[PDB]
This record gives sequence, structure tokens and C-alpha cells, in this order.
Amino acid sequence: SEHETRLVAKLFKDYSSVVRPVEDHRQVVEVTVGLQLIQLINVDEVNQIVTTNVRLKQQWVDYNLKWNPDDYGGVKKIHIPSEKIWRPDLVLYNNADGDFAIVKFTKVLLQYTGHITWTPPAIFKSYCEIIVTHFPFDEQNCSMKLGTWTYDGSVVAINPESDQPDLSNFMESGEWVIKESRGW
Amino acid sequence: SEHETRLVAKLFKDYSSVVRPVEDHRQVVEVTVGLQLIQLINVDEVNQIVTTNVRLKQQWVDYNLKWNPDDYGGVKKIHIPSEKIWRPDLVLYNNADGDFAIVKFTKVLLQYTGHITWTPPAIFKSYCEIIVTHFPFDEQNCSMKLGTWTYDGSVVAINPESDQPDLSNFMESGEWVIKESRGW
Amino acid sequence: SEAEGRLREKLFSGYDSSVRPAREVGDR
Amino acid sequence: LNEEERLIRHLFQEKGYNKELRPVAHKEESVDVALALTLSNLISLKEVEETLTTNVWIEHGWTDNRLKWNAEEFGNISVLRLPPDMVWLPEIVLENNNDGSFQISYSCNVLVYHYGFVYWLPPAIFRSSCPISVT
Amino acid sequence: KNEELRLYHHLFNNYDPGSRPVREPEDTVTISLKVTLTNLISLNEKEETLTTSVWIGIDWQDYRLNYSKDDFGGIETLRVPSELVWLPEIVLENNIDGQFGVAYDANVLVYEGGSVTWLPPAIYRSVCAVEVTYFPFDWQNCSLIFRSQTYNAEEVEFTFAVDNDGKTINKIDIDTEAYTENGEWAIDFCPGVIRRHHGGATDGPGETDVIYSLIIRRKPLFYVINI
Ligand SMILES: *[C@@H]1O[C@H](CO)[C@@H](O[C@@H]2O[C@H](CO)[C@@H](O[C@@H]3O[C@H](CO)[C@@H](O)[C@H](O[C@H]4O[C@H](CO)[C@@H](O)[C@H](O)[C@@H]4O)[C@@H]3O)[C@H](O)[C@H]2NC(C)=O)[C@H](O)[C@H]1NC(C)=O
Ligand SMILES: *[C@@H]1O[C@H](CO)[C@@H](O[C@@H]2O[C@H](CO)[C@@H](O)[C@H](O)[C@H]2NC(C)=O)[C@H](O)[C@H]1NC(C)=O
Ligand SMILES: *[C@@H]1O[C@H](CO)[C@@H](O)[C@H](O)[C@H]1NC(C)=O
Repeated sequence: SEHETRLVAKLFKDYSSVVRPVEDHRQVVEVTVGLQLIQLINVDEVNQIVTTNVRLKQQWVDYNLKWNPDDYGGVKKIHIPSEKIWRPDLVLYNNADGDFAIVKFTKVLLQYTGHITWTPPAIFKSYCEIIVTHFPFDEQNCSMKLGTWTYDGSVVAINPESDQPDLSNFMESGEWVIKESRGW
Repeated sequence: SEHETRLVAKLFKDYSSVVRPVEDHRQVVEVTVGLQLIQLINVDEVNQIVTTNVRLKQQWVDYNLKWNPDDYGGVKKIHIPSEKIWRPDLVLYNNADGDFAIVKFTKVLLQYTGHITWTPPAIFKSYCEIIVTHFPFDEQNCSMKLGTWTYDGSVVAINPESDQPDLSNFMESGEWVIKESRGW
Repeated sequence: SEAEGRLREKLFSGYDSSVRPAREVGDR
Repeated sequence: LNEEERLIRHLFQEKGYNKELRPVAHKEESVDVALALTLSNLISLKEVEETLTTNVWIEHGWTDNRLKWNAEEFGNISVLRLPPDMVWLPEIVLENNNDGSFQISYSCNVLVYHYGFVYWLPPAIFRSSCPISVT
Repeated sequence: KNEELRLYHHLFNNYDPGSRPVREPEDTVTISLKVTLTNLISLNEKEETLTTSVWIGIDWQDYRLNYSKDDFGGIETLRVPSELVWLPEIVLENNIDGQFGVAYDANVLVYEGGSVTWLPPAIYRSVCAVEVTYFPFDWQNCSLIFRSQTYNAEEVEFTFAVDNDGKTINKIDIDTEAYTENGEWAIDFCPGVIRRHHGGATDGPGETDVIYSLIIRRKPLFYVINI
């Protein structure tokens, strides 16, 4: 416990969460973004809103948050409040009437190499053009566009974690069947 | 109000809201609790919930919040933010789907003798067994159990202010008539 | 706004926003 | 980020930036605030409640000469992303809301350019009063 | 002079609530868990949501908060705000409304010997898929899944609490005297199971949670009489 306390004191003695986590400002922050769909809560055809429960896994290296485990009793990973560090400001660009960004600031898992994994939950209320031509035998293509609201590609780069969303922990829906899912 | 400024600065220089407000730990904190019912908002028979607007008058003595008025220009009473001081953790045990504890932290009235009066408001949503046998001519006995959640009787004692709840400022209902009321 | 800054700093030096402003004790 | 950290240190700590004060040389001047609105989607118009629900992005643009720097003195940095709580803001609100949500929903970062321009594009979900002509 | 103040300063002057109470990083923190249901508020079938009122009894050991009553005037319990101690951060994973935590952050009780107890109450709106086939003469299987939001199974593990006789309370506890049955739903069973999984080499660090299975029966009297 003492080793982790000393490490956390060392790491944040002169840390800035405003400045991007790179060694030179000319470098791009590389963020790996992955989506886990836990539940399709509801499809509202009138207002054209899909409300879903999601986990928005985000992975990136923080240059200044590194340490040698040998100097801290073999501590190789720690848990840090997400509010204390720089984060990518992912926003649901096609939000309908919910939250634009992550509001549940859970803790991040920080490795000694500087790698940070942050997997906050969210309730995405996204706007989806509903085609009611074949209702109730209708097929709906609903998208969720995510991006860094204030950082462009020259300063922060986002890459998908996988070709498809993570549906391993997807709860069964009593109203819809997901035939296909893909992240581009 | 330079006198009150100096008094407030002195009273909270080395004050702890963590410890019980007694000179010696073997002493019990004597708390007088009185419930005032302003309005009977609703009686939900289906979910068995009674919604009431209430005022939870709590009175105790803080040993470390005393002063001599002659030393402060004759100030005998002050009003201070409740969040700064220790308070009893009164909880509605039979809360249904509302707040368990007080969430509106209104100011406390502190006397020079250390006596504290705190009369916060609350919206109590209480679970009541509803008997519909005789509806629309039914009589309902609905209770509000209140207690210190984390403090037992050996460290904090609660006593009713009166044998009956205070109905002096009760707003008449267009759906119910309180035939009887009592605190035990 | 440096005059405004100095005035604000002087205004809130020793000021307590939780104390009711009564010129003298007993004033309303 | 020797450069961006050094620049933020220079702007906010060395020069003592005070976000409570407006960016004017003298008090009698007025700060020019340019506003634009982008409608992301018209969510609904509820007739019974007479409420318009919209998703909008409010582009604020103003000048803060205290936040100026020479790009060549700070590694050719031309733009900074800062939290909105770090700078003075022209607090615009939706006056004709009907639910108490006066303010923008997501307080995104401000973009501050080296020539003193502050750009801020907060998105918002607004529920506003819209009297309905049922004729 | 209050000995509680001296004890509080002794325990918390040099204390880190962000670090687990382990002497080595590879040690595990054992958490004794009980879940007491006070009321079943409702099961909304349209939203497929179970609203319940509970309180979670969480017990564990914190060696840093170890003290003897003899050295502090006979104090055996100290109440402190929960924000000052390390917590395992237990949450209901299968909530539907986005509310993961408890409703009221009650004080933690620190007993002599390093034992820490936390008994916060909570209102939970959980996911319960409604099997509609025999509605209204139907029974449901509503899950309450509890886990640490932050720590994996190697870091924090769960055990069930025991009663006075030593019997493991592997179920939802209900106080019979204070319990008022829901007007439409009767709780027939409520077993609990501690699950461990994702411990494979490819999976990596093991994960664990605690699942309670409320088997509830509908009382169909309203539908019989009125429909
Ligand atoms: C109420 O809900 C709970 C939770 O859903 C439920 O308990 C679960 O039941 C399932 C079975 O329906 C359990 O899954 C089994 O686990 C054992 C190992 O513990 C496996 O050996 C079983 O394998 C059989 O089923 C597989 C199906 O894919 C086959 O492939 C396999 O060959 C076997 O035939 C099976 O996976 C699950 O562990 C529990 N979860 C608990 C207890 O936490 C409970 O039964 C429900 N109550 C009711 C409906 O009364
Ligand atoms: C907490 O502190 C007590 C002392 O206040 C510890 O008790 C000691 O235990 C050792 C054995 O490890 C004995 O040799 C000592 O004589 C004990 N002291 C007394 C006064 O009883 C105790 O081990 C500590 N640890 C915990 C977490 O209980
Ligand atoms: C910026 O650009 C100039 C040329 O315009 C170049 O000389 C300089 O090295 C660049 N970088 C810095 C650190 O100023």
C-alpha cells in the first residue's frame, strides 16, 4: 500500500491533465476505441431514437504516467480516478436527446508502461432514420458516430479496436434481432 | 457583523464533523426529533407508496460550538451552513423509491450554549401496506420509521419532541382526512 | 480590468459569505 | 509537450490570468461575442406541452488578448485546447427555455488561437417554449 | 477530551483511501457480502424493469485501520464518512437506468482489529426480461448481479456472510417482521451464487461477481376479476 501511495504521489506531483499525453506536441495521441453493446434498451420510431446501454472502451498511452515496478515494490498496475488525467473527449455526434459525452467517470487501469484502459458505461440515445415502409416486418440500420469533439486528426487519432462491436455480453432483446454489426 | 465573522472563524478553526459532538466519548448524543407534516402529496395504492412533504426538526447540543456572547458583542444566536457540522444520520427505513436521508442541507440555528436546531425539508416516499378491501371507503394506517442509520442507541439517543406529529402547518387534502396521528 | 481585479481582491479580503451582513449586532 | 505545457504555464501562471475579469482594456468597453447555431436534429414538438426539443451546437467566438502568444517562441504551436472552466466565458443561456435547463449540455474544451481568438462549440439539448397555433 | 478525535487522527493522518488494504500487490482482499431486501417496489413489464429497495452489508479487513480499545479509552467502534476509507466499489452491473452505485453514502463503522463494515441502502432498477408466455399466471426469474467496478478477482474476491449459527447466508435476506409483500408479486425463492470466470490464459485476469436470482410469482387476482 505504501508503494502505491508513493507512486501516485510521484506521478501527479507535476502532472497536467490539460496538456495531451505525448513527449512532443508534434506527435499524435493514438487512441484505440472499442464499443461493447450490453443491451438494446429501446427503439422509439416516433422520435427516431435508439437508446442502448454501452461500454466505451478507450485505450491510450500516457507518456508521463510511467514507472519502473522494481522501484515501487513490483507494482505493475494501479487504478486512478479518470477525472485526474487527460482523456479523449469522445462525443456521440448523432446524439438525439441524451448525453453527448461520457458522464460516469469510472477509474482507469494504468500500467507501468503508461498504457491506460478506461471502460466507462454510457446510455447512448442516438438519432436513427427509421424506415417504416415494411412495418412491422421492417429492417432498421441504426448508427452511432463517435469522435473527439475538440481534437482533430492531427493532434488525436482514433482507431477501432475491432472490425465489429463487442456483442459477447449482449443481453437478449425481446423485440429486435441484430443481424449484422460493423464499425468503420 | 465583524463580531459574528470572528466568532464563525473561531468556532470552525479546529472543528471536526467526523466525531460525535460530545466532551467525552462515553457520553451519548441526545437528539430530539420532531416530524412536521406540511402536505400529503399522494397515496399510490398500486405500488403501496405514500408521498409526503415534511420538515424533520432535529435538536441537539454540540459541545465544541459554544461561546460567551460578551466576548463577541452580545451575539447570542447565529445561522451556519449545516454541511460544516456533525449531524445525526436520520434515515427513513421504509423508504420506497425516494431519498433515504435528508438531501436539502438548510442552515442550522446555533445558540451560544451550543444548542443546535436544524429543520430541513424532505419529500418522504414511504412504503405502506395498503388495504383495498373497502375502497373507495377505505382507511389506511401509513407509517414513517426514522432512525440513525449508523449510530446505535449507546452513542446517539433519539427522543420524540412530542407524542404527535406537528400538523399546525398542514395543507388540507382533497382526497384524504387524517383521522389520527402519533409518534412512538 | 486590473482596477476591477484590485477592487475585487480588496472587497473579498476577510469577507465571509455565510455571515448575514448586520452593521451592528442586533441590526436587521 | 515541453512547448504546450510551457505555453499554458506562461499564459495562466506567469501572467496571472483571471477568468473572473472580462477581456477588455478598460471597464467601459464591451466584449464582442459572435454567435452561430447549428441544428443537429429537431427532436420533437410536443403540442400538448407546447415544447420544442432540439439538439443544437452553439458556436461562440470572441477575442481574449490576454491569451495571445508568438507561435515561433513556443514551438510553432498555433492552437490550444483548454477546459472551459480555465478561461473567461460569455455565459450565453437559452432565455425562453421551459424546464430550467438554461445552459449548454456538454461544456467542451475551448479552442484558443495564438492571435487571441477563442472558439467554443458546446452542444446542447434544449427544451423551449413554443406556443402552438392549432387553427 | 474526546478519545474519538485522537483515534481518528491516529488512524487517518497517514492513510490512503485509493490503495487496497494489502501488504503486497499480489494479495487479494476478501469481501463478505450480504444483501437485504426491504421492499419489492415493482416490476414494470413494459420497460422490463425490476425496482427494489435493498441495503448491502459489506465487511472486510483493513490492516491500516487496526487499533485496540485499551489504547483509546475503550472505544470499540468509530463511525467515519465512507469517502475517507478504501472501498471495494461494489455496483449492480445489470442496472437498466444507469445507476450503478448506492442511494445513500452511509458512514463506515471501523471496529477494533481492523474490521470495516459498510451498510449503505440503495434503490435499484434492474433488468428483468419478462417471460410473457403464461401472463398473467406467470412467474419471473429476475437477476441481481453485483461486482466490483474497479478490481478483478485477483484483487478483490467475494464471500457470503454467515448468520449467528455459522450458516452461510447464500441468499437474499429478508426481515420477516418489517417485510410487506408487494401487492402483485410474491417472492418465492432468492438463491445467491458467487461466480468466477474469465480465468483462462487467453482471457487473462480472472473476474468474479455475485448473482442473486429472485424467483417471483404474480398474484393474478386483478386480471382474473377485472379482465
Ligand atoms: C434463474 O436464472 C439463473 C441465471 O440465468 C439460472 O441459473 C443458471 O442456470 C444455467 C442453466 O440454465 C446454468 O448454466 C449451467 O452451468 C453449468 C455449470 O455450473 C453447466 O454445466 C451447464 O451446462 C449445461 O447447459 C449448457 C447450455 O449451453 C450445455 O451446453 C451443456 O452441455 C450442459 O447441458 C450450464 O451452462 C448457470 O450456471 C446458472 N447460473 C447460476 C446458478 O448462477 C437459474 O437456473 C434460473 N432459475 C430458474 C429458471 O428456475
Ligand atoms: C492490531 O494491533 C494489535 C495491538 O493493538 C495487534 O496485536 C498484537 O499482535 C501480536 C501478534 O502479531 C502480538 O505479539 C502482540 O502482543 C499483540 N498486541 C496486543 C497489545 O494485543 C494486532 O496483531 C494488530 N493487527 C490486527 C489487524 O489485528
Ligand atoms: C517553425 O517554423 C520555422 C520556419 O517557419 C522553423 O525555422 C522552426 O524551426 C519551426 N519550429 C520551431 C520550433 O519554431
